[PDB]
Amino acid sequence: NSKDIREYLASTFPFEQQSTILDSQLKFRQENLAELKDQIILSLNWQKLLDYTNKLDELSNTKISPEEFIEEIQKVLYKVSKLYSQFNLSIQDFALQIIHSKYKSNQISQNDLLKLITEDEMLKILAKTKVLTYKMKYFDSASKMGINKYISTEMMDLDWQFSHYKTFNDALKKNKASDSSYLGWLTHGYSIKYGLSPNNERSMFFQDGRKYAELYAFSKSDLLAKINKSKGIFLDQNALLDKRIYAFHELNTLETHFPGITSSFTDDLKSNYRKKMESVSLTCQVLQEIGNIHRFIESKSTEYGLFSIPKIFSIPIDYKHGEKENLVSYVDFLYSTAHERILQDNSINQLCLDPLQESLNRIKSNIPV
Repeated sequence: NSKDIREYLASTFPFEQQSTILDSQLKFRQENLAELKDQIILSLNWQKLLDYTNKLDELSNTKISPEEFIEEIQKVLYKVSKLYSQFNLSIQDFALQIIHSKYKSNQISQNDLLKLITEDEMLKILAKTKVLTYKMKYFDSASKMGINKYISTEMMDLDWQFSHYKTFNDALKKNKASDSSYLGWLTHGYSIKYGLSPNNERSMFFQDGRKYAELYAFSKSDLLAKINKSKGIFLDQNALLDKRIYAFHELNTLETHFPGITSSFTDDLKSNYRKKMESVSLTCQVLQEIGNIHRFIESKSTEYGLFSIPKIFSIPIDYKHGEKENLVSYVDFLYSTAHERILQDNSINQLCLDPLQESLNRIKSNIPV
């Protein structure tokens, strides 16, 4: 029974701002912008960054015409050292969070949102900003916990800091699902480009305009040869982990955004391909949720990346009564759900049971500490 954990997650920050596998903001954002503005002023090229921050502050609290908001946000998004690039990326993510809140606060209609987000230049910004912001905020955390190989482009928008991306993707899907599929294709290509999915060989499906065209042409019907080669590597129990996981992420994106492209009825029946794909996908989802718990425990400065939690809204240092117990119920229910649902076999354990066991060993040793 999970009534106590379900209630705790529905009331406690940041678990309240996201969903969980167990189920199956304006003032917060205004303060983050102020902290970013504070840093820009201290750093003062840099002058333009301060104009953008002031512009984002002006757009978020002053109520204008849906039409006026569209042209102003577009100008910032289209105009936009390591510190400079990080701040520039932070501005881009804030501009997208502001479009999201305008849509949620009914300041812009479904049509005004789509006028913005169905543009090719906006879709590339949605794809690139999500990938880079996730990398900036969680890549070092994921690397220390040894879960970085399991970062999945398809799971990113399930995280509490990436909620605005899910709203954009659902709006695109409902309007014209092929735009959401093109966005998915763009996003994974950027995961490959910016070191989230490392492979020695160039992608057979992403980061090439001609490859989106081949995928589109086939979906409106040697591409089968490329898919079979990727399926072969994923199913190969003797292939290097890095190769198998890269093949898993490419196939996962292919299946999520071009449903049916990776299916082969007779072959899949023999290899147990669907169940294996489902198990690895479940492993990535659980590992992301474990990472979020780890960063939370370590907060009791932010553990959630650059301009994530302002000082005023920081996670309380001590546990509220029953919190330690709720967190262990959450950790235990995640691994009990994972272990009941995953396929346990020598041909797949390397990608599911093994990483799950190692993460469980890591979190449970650090639990009393």
